[PDB]
Formats: sequence, structure tokens, C-alpha cells
Amino acid sequence: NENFEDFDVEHFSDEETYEEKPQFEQIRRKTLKEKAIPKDQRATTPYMTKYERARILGTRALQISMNAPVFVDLEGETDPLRIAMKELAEKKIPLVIRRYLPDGSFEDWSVEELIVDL
Amino acid sequence: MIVPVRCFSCGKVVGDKWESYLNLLQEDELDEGTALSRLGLKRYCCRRMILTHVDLIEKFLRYNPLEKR
Amino acid sequence: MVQQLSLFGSIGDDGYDLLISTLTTISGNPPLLYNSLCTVWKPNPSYDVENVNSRNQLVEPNRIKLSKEVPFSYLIDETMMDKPLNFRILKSFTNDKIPLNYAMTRNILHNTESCSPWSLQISDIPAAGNNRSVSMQTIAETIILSSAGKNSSVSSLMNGLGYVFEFQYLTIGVKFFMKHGLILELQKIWQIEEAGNSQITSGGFLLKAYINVSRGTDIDRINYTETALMNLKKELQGYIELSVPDRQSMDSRVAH
Amino acid sequence: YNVRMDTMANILYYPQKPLGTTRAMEYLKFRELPAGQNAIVAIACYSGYNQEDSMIMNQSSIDRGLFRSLFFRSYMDQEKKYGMSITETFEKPQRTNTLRMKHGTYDKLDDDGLIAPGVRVSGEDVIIGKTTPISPDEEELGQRTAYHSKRDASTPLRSTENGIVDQVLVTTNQDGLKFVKVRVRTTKIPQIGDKFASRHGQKGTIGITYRREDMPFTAEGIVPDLIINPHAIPSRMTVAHLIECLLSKVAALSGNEGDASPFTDITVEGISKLLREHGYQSRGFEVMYNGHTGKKLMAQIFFGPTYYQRLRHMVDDKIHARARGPMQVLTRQPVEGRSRDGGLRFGEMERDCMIAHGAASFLKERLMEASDAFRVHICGICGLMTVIAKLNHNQFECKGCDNKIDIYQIHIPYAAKLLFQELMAMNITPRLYTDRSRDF
Amino acid sequence: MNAPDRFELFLLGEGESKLKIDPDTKAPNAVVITFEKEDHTLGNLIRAELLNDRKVLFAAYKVEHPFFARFKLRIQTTEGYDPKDALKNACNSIINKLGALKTNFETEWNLQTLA
Amino acid sequence: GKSAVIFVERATPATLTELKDALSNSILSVRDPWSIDFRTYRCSIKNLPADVSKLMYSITFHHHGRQTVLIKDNSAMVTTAAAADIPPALVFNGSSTGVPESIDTILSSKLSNIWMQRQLIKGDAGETLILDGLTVRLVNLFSSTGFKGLLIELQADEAGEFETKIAGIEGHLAEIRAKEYKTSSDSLGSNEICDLAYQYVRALEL
Amino acid sequence: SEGPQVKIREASKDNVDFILSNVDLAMANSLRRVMIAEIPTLAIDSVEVETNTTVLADEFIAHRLGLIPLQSMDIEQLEYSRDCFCEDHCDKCSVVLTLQAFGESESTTNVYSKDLVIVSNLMGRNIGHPIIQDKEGNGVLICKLRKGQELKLTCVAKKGIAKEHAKWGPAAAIEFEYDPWNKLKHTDYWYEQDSAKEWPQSKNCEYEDPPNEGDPFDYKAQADTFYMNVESVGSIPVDQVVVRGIDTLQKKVASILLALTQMDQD
Amino acid sequence: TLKYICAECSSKLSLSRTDAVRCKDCGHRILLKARTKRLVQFEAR
Amino acid sequence: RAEGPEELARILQQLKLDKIIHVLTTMFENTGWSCSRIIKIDKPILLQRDLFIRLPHWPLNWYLILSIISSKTSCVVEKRIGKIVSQRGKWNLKYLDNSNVMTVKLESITYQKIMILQRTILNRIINHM
Ligand SMILES: [Mg+2]
Ligand SMILES: [Zn+2]
Ligand SMILES: [Zn+2]
Ligand SMILES: [Zn+2]
Ligand SMILES: [Zn+2]
Ligand SMILES: [Zn+2]
Repeated sequence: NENFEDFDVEHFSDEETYEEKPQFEQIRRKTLKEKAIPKDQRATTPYMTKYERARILGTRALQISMNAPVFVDLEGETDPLRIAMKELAEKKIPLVIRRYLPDGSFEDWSVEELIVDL
Repeated sequence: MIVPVRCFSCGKVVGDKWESYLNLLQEDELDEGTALSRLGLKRYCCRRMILTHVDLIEKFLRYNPLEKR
Repeated sequence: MVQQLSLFGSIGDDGYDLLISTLTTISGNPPLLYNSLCTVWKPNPSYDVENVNSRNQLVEPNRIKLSKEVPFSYLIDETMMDKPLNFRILKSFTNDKIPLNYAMTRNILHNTESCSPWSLQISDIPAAGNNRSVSMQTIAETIILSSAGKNSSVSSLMNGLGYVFEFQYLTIGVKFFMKHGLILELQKIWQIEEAGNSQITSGGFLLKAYINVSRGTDIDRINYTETALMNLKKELQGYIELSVPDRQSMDSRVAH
Repeated sequence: YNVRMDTMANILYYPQKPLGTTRAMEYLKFRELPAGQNAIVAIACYSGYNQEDSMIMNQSSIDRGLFRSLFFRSYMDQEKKYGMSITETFEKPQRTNTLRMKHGTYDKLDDDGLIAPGVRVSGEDVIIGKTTPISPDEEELGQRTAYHSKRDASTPLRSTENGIVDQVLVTTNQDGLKFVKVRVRTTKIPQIGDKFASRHGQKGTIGITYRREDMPFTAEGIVPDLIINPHAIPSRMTVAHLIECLLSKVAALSGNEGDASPFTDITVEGISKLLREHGYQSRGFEVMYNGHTGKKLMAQIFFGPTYYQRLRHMVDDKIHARARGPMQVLTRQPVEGRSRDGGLRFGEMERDCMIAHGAASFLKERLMEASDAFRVHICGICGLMTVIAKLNHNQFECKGCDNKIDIYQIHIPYAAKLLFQELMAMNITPRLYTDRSRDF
Repeated sequence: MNAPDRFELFLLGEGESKLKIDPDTKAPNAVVITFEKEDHTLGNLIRAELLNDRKVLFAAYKVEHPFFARFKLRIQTTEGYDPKDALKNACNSIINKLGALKTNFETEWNLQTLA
Repeated sequence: GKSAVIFVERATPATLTELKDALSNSILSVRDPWSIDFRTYRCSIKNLPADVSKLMYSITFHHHGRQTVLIKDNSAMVTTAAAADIPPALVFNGSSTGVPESIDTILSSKLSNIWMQRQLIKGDAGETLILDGLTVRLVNLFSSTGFKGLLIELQADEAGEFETKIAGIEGHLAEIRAKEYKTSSDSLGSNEICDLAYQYVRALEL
Repeated sequence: SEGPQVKIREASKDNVDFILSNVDLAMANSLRRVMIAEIPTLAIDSVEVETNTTVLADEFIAHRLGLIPLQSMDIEQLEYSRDCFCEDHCDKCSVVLTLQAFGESESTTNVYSKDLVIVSNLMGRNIGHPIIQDKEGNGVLICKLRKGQELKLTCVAKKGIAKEHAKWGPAAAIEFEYDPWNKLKHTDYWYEQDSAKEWPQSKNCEYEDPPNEGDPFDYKAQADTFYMNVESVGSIPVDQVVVRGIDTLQKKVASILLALTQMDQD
Repeated sequence: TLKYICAECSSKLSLSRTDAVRCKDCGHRILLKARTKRLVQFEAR
Repeated sequence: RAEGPEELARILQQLKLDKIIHVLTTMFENTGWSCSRIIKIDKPILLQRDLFIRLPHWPLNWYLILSIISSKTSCVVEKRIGKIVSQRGKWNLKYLDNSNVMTVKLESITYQKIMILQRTILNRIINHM
């Protein structure tokens, strides 16, 4: 065992403190074709979020690292993430984002039409 | 435990000066500063090697040897 | 570091000339008679070695082999001077009788000054990846140009490396440099021993279709040569069966 | 300590009694058995490598024995008689007749199964060889034969540790069973990451080590053994550290021991007068020169000896990494502890930080592909994991539902599977389904 | 455990050269020279004595990390003056100065008769 | 012809150009630069008996068409790695594999459990100077710790009058204040390249 | 001659005090650094212990033995062991010493560096002898033995520089000072009431003219006239410390020239 | 067979496997294994 | 590979002077004069080139300095006598004779004048001490 006087705080261990005080629809149904919000009435932002950017870059890099076809010309680029960022720079990623609204409905936004402002 | 060979800071050899330091202490009745200056330790880096040394080896030498020839 | 993509097969002695005609039609090149005396050297058993090497990786003891082209005057039994040196010579070589006895090979090895050129080859076991349809093997090759000194004999030279002589064999065959850089050998194999020569390929020819590629990382080149080898197997399909031999057969490492 | 075979022991090579000393520590025998070294300490922002309680310690001084220490670890082992034939034996095991030998070497052992004192040991090397008999004619691990009449119960060295076998002690316990104790000696040379503290709560680790020619130097050629940062001083209000350095400078020059007892009438002005009498600036500042270029530093540096202690927290006893390793028997998660090649806790509030970052796939990878990824089969009828799967025969069946065509495989943590099976033990059905039933 | 050996502070490893010269694209007629297995001892000397050259517009050295015994020396000269020749002249003048210093120290030490 | 090898063990790093300007009036022309690395392998057998040496010297001339010579107990191994200088018989019969590897790579890759490399002396960026019926090849040798010594290689087309040329080069080396060179002209038994490598071995040993 | 000028103030067996004039600050500091770190010296590098019944640890004794100063006059004539063709060490690249001390006396038996005995063949060189400086003739106190304790070991002394390990340093402490009157204003003096009286004058202030306190600051003046005191450990004489430091710095600069010329012709 | 030393008598003793671990001169039941006869190399840094 | 007409004119003039250099050095090397190509000087005092010819039977580090000067019209050669030494890989004219220099026309140098020059040069070198 060990015997050290340097006090190290036991993390994730609030159960000692817990035990000290123990007493005191209308528009869409099922999974039909109605669930997709059509393109003309999509109400979400046309900007591609930081999470959308991170997951598109990760997915595209995972594909490029698994010998997917690359739709941009390489300038000697080797890292799949940098190839993915070059594809995202000139909008050659053939993916879409299914943005789930809280009621289960979704909008399909293509990566091509989303604006990369960040 | 036993006197270091070299001063830690500068590297002047102080291991040869320990018994002369003890002799300047006990049979010449000098104080420790004049004894250190007599041996040529003029930097306090060298003076603290001999001045602060605790010579624990003879405490280790009071025990009987484990392997006796 | 040459990778050797190779396929192997066997024919009988009776079907030799038909195969020569067939591969002459396929290649467009006439067969060329060739020979090579291969001497295989194992590490010295009296020497205590380490499983590790200079690096911290484990290394198994491997037999290494030297080869050279014996002149064909040493392989004619005073009956075939009139017959020209072509593919018809191998029809006569059926039994164990070869003019190259053990003593002439010892004269070759012990050089009884300067030595003939040799070819030192080190080959590991072929790859175990079961996605390749040809036997892919790695051969570490170098060329011993010459020698000198009081111990210029290649036997003493190989003893200098810590290697002792284990066995040797003589192979005589005909080979075709085909299209797309494919070499197709068709060889007999005799083992040379003190008790007498022994024909390993008894009453038949060992067939070896190999392509040598310099770079093992050129996966495009590897796939190109593999497709060429599978093509050659496809024209020869039905007549002769070419297949990947067992990797345990091509393992030259010393077992213990 | 040489005749004491303690479990752990740390011994400095060159203990130094403090230059600044208390009248009280005479009775504590602190000048007889000291616990530190008077290091020449510069308080300077030298290279930025002593920031945030780091320190720059002289590599040349380290080479000459500054804060070098001995480390002794004793290993205990005994042979115990469980029954008649099931008894342990101190001997050198052989791979021919002993099962589950450790992959570390056994060549350093002798015929008694013990390594001789003086022999250098490396990591995971066997120092005590012990064998226990086993039941004959079994079939375990494939490499089991009738020759293997024993199994290896040997004691290896710690995987990260290495050193010299210092003393091996054979004796019998109270029960009369022979038991051995093996002491291994190694030296901890100070390096980047070793924790050092003064006598004032000013703990710190070595940020970097410079050699003597790169250290700043005074006009006398004195270089520090230790550069600490000025920013450690004002917020902590450790004036006694500065007074210790001044008094130790005066004591080292005058050849005395400074009386640093608390409630005496010893002032900074008297120590400054004594320091000025020795030809130094009275407040301890010295004009030092940059070691890289030789130019005078525009700021003068507080300089002088200070008693520093080497603390027991070495970085090499704390450095730990694991890519893959052993798993626990129960949860099939990575084990705990760097001694057992364990894994690092990815706790609940680390998971909360990854949730706040929005990294869902990294969180999934930590909880599944980094700890415990289990494939289990469930049927579509009942959500329970009671599906008998024969993947070689490609046959699936859930008894009760009696279905063989409605089986799904899912990837859950093994802790989740254990939780669900424990809930089934509590007569609760945690039925898992792969399709929704109600709207959002 | 992770501490590097102390000899590759001054020993060239396998397949590395003492100097390597890369052209610097920020300024015209400027190069960056990486000195392997050196430290501030040579760098400060070369840089401060390159600055005595009237045809050297820029001379600076830096040890990017104390862990690695190397430094980068950037030299920019006037047009028509190759910085390699600036380095040659700088090193040659340092050689001459050190030789004169050595001979002067021999003469002055031989003048001492109390040793 | 015949070759001899002079290795000034202790010369200044600038002795090479000092020796070059010593032969200012004798150089007719300058040919392409040359180089050489000198390797030494120690046998790693735990139990070697007597009457066998543990040292093997690998000498790789970057001139003479990229050729490596191995010396052990006065026995040579002229070994090549270029594809151009393979004999056509060795590549025709399939004994060779088209392109060979350097024997140094074989010893450091597939023979490291017997022989490990100990010392590497890379004498690089040498020069070739042509005297009157003579070829001096100057190079500066380099161990791990910087400079090692000046290496001079003498080569003549003929061999009838060669020792006088050696005496002349020795006199020129004495003229530039270098008296403790280790000359070597010992042959084996006898190729030119193997004898040159043996002369290198005796020059670099003391 | 024209160039750097040296005026030796004090010369001793283990100390030289000289004034280094007509020289740049970089050259003086590089010389100081080379003397501290880059001069080759002989020191015990590997200790093979045969018998050790002392109270000191084996590697304790080995670290003490490495720090023993050994004679290094002919350390040029020795070779680096990594540059030598021998397997571990030989007479061409190492000096083999031995130490066999036994406690046959009733009192404690001190083990000195004078008990180190050279067993290798020096071939007439002047290296390997332990340095004795004190009047008693004993060397550095290596160990102490009570009755019955034995210490039998073999040392191999190899050459190195202080960059590899500080046991190879011959330079002790090197004093170094320029501008003792702060006429260049490279220091801004910390003070409480008056910087002139709170800061003691150095001993080198007597060798320069004090400032006139009314004259303007000389912005054109550079740093020269360096006051250096070199102290020898004992391995080499202190003048040889200075001379070998100048030679080592010269050799480094010549190596830079060599590298530049080799890649110039390629 | 293997050399052992008693804790306080410091007399070298040879013990086989069947022999009980005791000193023939002292009877003190603590014995120390002898130091190895092989030479051990210490790098003096 | 000449882009502009001025570039081709410079290449043509360089070809002219290099042809003169080649014919002179072949003349002297066929005679037996060991002409040197390992020596370069910053300036030997239009576009001009210099030849450093020597015959190894008259004192060391001395050469016959041949300087040609070339133009579109008129091209002559300067016969100078000088002493060149090699110091640390650098060639320096330790002596030059700029006084007794004669400039013969290019269309007049033959093998007979080369014979006369060979019989004269050794005396010229001897008289320069
Ligand atoms: Mg903290
Ligand atoms: Zn000191
Ligand atoms: Zn079910
Ligand atoms: Zn089951
Ligand atoms: Zn040696
Ligand atoms: Zn006893």
C-alpha cells in the first residue's frame, strides 16, 4: 500500500457528501414521408455549425483514410483531415446534414448549400 | 555520509581537505571560519561543503561487518 | 530489397517438349538453357548466439545460400559435344547421373586465388496475408564479385561469417523471359552429396514463374505483377496447374 | 539502515546540516541525521523555465552529487504448506516442467531460487523463484503436457524499477516455514519532475536542468545550484526564506551556523551588517552575468545558500502510460494502478467536460473503444440478452420467445451488460429495443 | 528513464551534418544555417563577430529549445555578398583572433617566473 | 598498377588543402570528388574460441563503382551493390535478383545477431588530383567525434617505378610538418581493390 | 602582437589571474564556457567492483571515483573509447586503475586516491596519476574501512568533456568581470538610499579610472578589458586550462569552416 | 553448495537444500546469501 | 537556348573568345606546355580571358600569363610573366611583370614563335631574381 501526507482529492467521490445528507402530434405522426421538412420551408440556419463542421470533417477524413474518392485536386496533401478541409473549402463534400427538430422532424441540408462562416 | 569529493556548485576538490579541517579544529583550536580559510576555501559554495558536512560514515562503521574476511 | 512474386507447378518428363513449344508460342522467345550451383549455408551450431540482434528485436537463425553459373563443359558427360546447347539437352538428364560430382564442387568451393562471382541470397518465409493469390517472398541479395588473401576460398570466407556448409544442389533448366518482365523457369534439381548425386525432381520438371520487383511499397506495381501472374495462370489453366506453395516449405530458417 | 530490511528506504548520499538552524533542532538530532542539502539558490526569472513553482537546478551540480539519493526496496516471499503435497518451494524454475512462467528472465537466479547480492537487475526480472505443484493430466492454454508438474509462483521485480541486489536474507518465520527477503538498491539522480521543497512550504519540481556554463554566474565564478522564481515570494509572504538565505550566506562566509530560532532578537539589519562586513551587498544581491552571452544582467540577483529538501515524489515513480493492458475480472475494464499496468480514470466530470465541448463521438470512443466494447445479442420480442448465439454455425435462438429470425446484435459497455444482468438478478427486466414506440 | 544520453550534446548522429543552409524567403540575400551539436558558446561568438562586418545587414542566432543542442543562425548581407562568404570571413577572423590570443598568453605566461 | 596508402593520424583539419598547395606545380588536372565510409564489425558470439578474430572491417569505396570489401584475418570479399557491374551470367540464370543490396545492409539487418557495427569512419567530399603519372586522392576522415585524421590514397597506372613516388609524397608530407603518418603498401598474397582495402586496414590500425 | 592582449596579474599552481583586453564580450564568454565545459580531461568512467564489504554502496563509491581528479597532461595522446577499435577499452584509449584496500588495522582505515594504482601500460604518457594537492600526500578520501572490511575494484579512466559529465571539468570556478565601475551601465544598481555606498567596490575597480560624475554617458563604448581568474581542479595546470580552452574554441571554429567548405564544393 | 553468512557471527556457511537454515556456530536463524563472485560494472557517472 | 538577340550576341562573343582560348591551349599542350585549369584569378589586368601556361623545367610557382582580349573587331593576346602561389586554396599573384609586356597579334602566333617563346621563357624567369 501507500502512506502519503500529500492530500490528493478523491475525484468523482461526492457520494460521501451525498450520504452525509440523505434526508430533507398535430402536423406529423409515425414515420411517414411527412417527417422531412421540404426544402422551400426549411427554417433552420443556413450556416453550418461548429459541430456540423467537426463531424463533416471527421466523416470525410475517415472516408479519405479508407480510400474514398477525392473530388478535389491534391497539392501534395497527405493528411486526410487536411484533404477534408480542402474539400470543405471549395464545397466538394457529397454529404448532407439531417438536422433533427425536437419533435422528430428533420431538415436535410446539403454540405454544399450550407455556409461555412466560422 | 562521507565528505564529497567536489564542491557541488563549482567543482573544486574538497574531499582531500576534510581530515586537515578536522585537524585544524581539534589540535589547533581554530574556529571554523579560519580553518576553512586556511584550507583555501574562499567561495562560500566551497565553504558550505566542508562546514555543513555531517560525516556519518563512522556511525556506519560502529556496526560489525556483515562479511568478515 | 527484392520482393519475389512467384507461382509454382510441376510437369512430367514426357510433357516437357510440348510445354516448350507451348511457351515458345506464348512468349515469342525461344527457351534458353541455364544452370546454377546453389550451396546453402547454415549458422555454426558450435557458436552460442542470441535470439535478439544488435537491435532489441528477436531474430531467428536463417540459412543463406550462394549461387553461381557452372560452365556447361562441367555438365556434359562426353556424349553431347555434337549436340548444341539448347532445350533438347534436358531430355537426356533423367537419372541421377550428372558429371558434376562432389569433388568438383569442393574444388569450386575451395578454389583449388581469386574466386568466381557468386550471389548471396537471404530469403525469409513468405507473407501470411491471405489476400494475395501469389507466393510473395522477400529476398535479400548481394553479389560477391571476387576474393583474395590466404583464405580466399569461399568456404573459409563463409566460415568467417559464422556460417557452416549444410548442403548444396545443382539445378539445370530452361527459362523464358516473357512479356511484361515475367521470368518462367523450368528446371531439374539434383542434390550433390558424398554418397552420390540424387535427382530431387525425379522424372519431372519443377516449374517456377516469378517476377522480381525492387520496391515492396509500390502497391500499384505489386498488383500489376500479381495480375500478370494470374493472367499467365489463366492461359495455362487446364493444361498445367500453377498454385501458391505452402509457406512452411519456403521457410529457410533453422528449426530447433 | 544497512542492516534494516525496510520495505522502502530513501537515503541521501550527502546529508548536510543546515546553515540556518534552530536552537530546538539540537535536541531533535537534526544536525546529526539531516534531511536536505544547502544549495546555492538564486532567485531569478532566468529563462522562464522556473515559472509557476518550477525550478532550474544545475546539471553540473547534479553530476557532482547534489540531491542524489539511494533507494532500497525489500521484497518479501515465503513458501507455505497448504497441505501435504501442495507446498511451495524456493527453486529455479525451468520452462520444460513448470507452467505459466513469467516472460522475464530467470538466468540471474541461483539453485536455491534466489539471486545473489551484487547482481544488477532490470525491469520484470525474477528475483525470487518459487514453484507450487499442480494436478497432473490437465488441458490448459494448449501448451500443457505431463512434464509440467509445477506452476510458477515466482516474484519478479517491479516493471519500472531496476537496480542492484543489495542483500538477500534467508530465514524462517514463526511457523518454521522458510521465507526470504531481497533488498534491491538503486539511485535516484535528480531530473526534470523531481519534487523539491525548501523549509518554508515552497515546494516545486525541476523545470529544467542547465549546465554550469549556461547558468548565470557572479563575478566570483559562483553559479547557483537552484534558480527559483521571484513570483513565488510575494503572494506567499515567505520572508523567512529570504532571511534564511541571507543568514546562511553570512554563516557560510563566517564559518558559523546561523541561529534561526523564531523568537530571538536577531534582525535582518544585523545580518545585513555582517554580510556587508564580508564585502557583499548587505541585502544579499549580487551582480550576476548571463551565462549564454557573458553580459551583466541589468537586475541584480538575490543569491546565497538555502536549505532544500528532496521530496519522495519522483516523476519516474509517477510516470504512467497504457495503450492496452489487463482488464478486471468483473467489469472487464482497465485495471487500477501503474504497478499493474492500469488505465486512467475517465471520470464522470471529465465526461461532463466532453459533453460541454460537444464531442459526442470522442465520448463514445472513450467509453466504448477505450474501455470495454462488448457485442451482445438480443431478440426483437423480449429485450433481454438471453439469446444463444453460435456464430460458427450461424445459429441464434432465444428460448421462451422461441424465435431464430428476430435477433439483433448491439455494442454496449461490458459494465452495461453487467448492470442489466444484475438487474435481472433483482427480478427487473431491462428490455432493450431497437425501435421507437412513441412520438418525440 | 527518458533522459537522453549526454554525448549527443556534441556528437553528430548517423546521417546528420554539422551545418545545413536553407535560403530564407522573408528577406533577399538571406540564409538560415542550423548548427548541429552546438550551443550558445559558438552561436554568440559567430553572431557577435559577424556584426563587425560592414556588409552584414542582419546576424542573429537562437537556441529554440535547450533540450536539443542546436541553434539556427540567420545571416543577411548586402547585395553581391554571399552570406556563406560572410560566415567564412567571420570564422577566419575568429581563428586569427584566437591564435593571437593564444600566442600572447604563451608570452605573458612565460614572463611569469613565480609559477 | 600498384597502390599505397598514407594515413596521417595526427594532422590539422586544414592539412588537406595544405598538402594540396604543396603539390601546386605537380597537379595536372582535378577529376570528380570521391568519398569512402569505413565500417568495423565486432563478432557478438558469446563463446568464441582462440585462433579467430572478432574484428571485421567493411570498406566501401564510393569510387570504383560502389564496391564494398570485407577484411578479416587477411581475407577479402569484393562485394558490389550496383546493378550495372553484376556479371551477366549471374543475372541470366536467376541466381541474382536483378538489383542487389549492399552487404553492409545485410550485416546490419539480417546478420546483426552475429556482427554489430562498432565504428563508422565517413571520409566524405574528398578530391582527386593527378600528378605526373600518378593519382593522389585526398580525403579527411571522420569518426563519431569529429576529425580523425588525413587519409591519402596513392594510385599509379604502372608499377615499375612506384616506391620513388611514395618517397616523394612522404617528403612532401614532411615538408608540411607531418612526420608521424602511417604509410602502408602491403598487398594480399591479388586484385587492386582488395589490396587497396587491406592497405586501408593497415593504415587505420595501430 | 595586434589582437587580444593578456596581462597576467597573479599566477599560481592552481590559479591564474589575468586581464583580457582588446577583445569582444562574446569571445571572452565563449572562452569561459569552453574552459568550463569543452576541454578534454581524464576521469574514471567505469568501475568494476570485485569485493565491497564497506559501509558505502557500490555506485556511491563509483560516483566518488569518477570525481577523483586524474592527471591529464597527455590527454591529447589518449583517444576516445568510442573512436577506438577495441571492444571496451585498451591502452590506446583508456587508463586502467585498480584499488585494493583492506581493513587490517584495529582503527578505521582511510582509503585515499593515492591508493589508486595504474595497471595499464601508459606507453610513456603523462596521464592517469591521481592529483595530490595537500601537504599530507594522501589524495581525496574515497572510503573508510573498519577491521575486516575489504574494497577490491578496478577503474577504467576514459577521456571526456564536462558537457558529458562534470567529472571531466578541469576549470573549477572561473571568475569573470568587466566594467567594474558600471561605466557601460549594463547594471541598474538596486539601492535603498545610495547605490554608491550600498554596493561594495570590486577589487578590479583599482585597475580602471573611476567616472567623473559630470561627464556624459559614453554610448559608443563597448565591453572590453575582462578580468578573469581561472582556477584549476588539478588535472591540468591552469595555464594549460586557458591554452587548451583557446585551442578547443579554435578547433570548433575550424570545424565550422571545414563543414562550410565541404558543402561549398558539393 | 551455496555460500551463506550468519547474521552476527559472519562465518561463511554452505547449505544444501535438505539442511535447515541455521548457523552451525551461532544457531541464529537469519542467514545472508553471499555476494556474487562475478564482476559487476558500475558506470561512474 | 538564347532568348534575346543581345543574349545571342554575348554567347557569340563568348564562343569567339573560348575558341581563341581553346586554339591557344591546344597549341601549347600539343607543344608540351602544361596549361593549368585549376587556377582562377579575380582580375589579371570588352570581355577578356586569361591562360596560365607552364612547362615543368623552369622554377616553381612561375607561369607565363597569357591574357587575350576579344571584341567584334580586333583581338590580340598579352604575354605577361608572373609568379603565382597557392595559399590555403587561394591563388595569388606574388609577382607580375607589367613593364616588359609585348602584345602580338592573334593572326601571327605560330609554332615557331612558340619555339622562340620556350627558348626565351626560362631566361626571362631566371632574370626575375
Ligand atoms: Mg499544485
Ligand atoms: Zn565551490
Ligand atoms: Zn426473447
Ligand atoms: Zn455461453
Ligand atoms: Zn581502445
Ligand atoms: Zn553465526
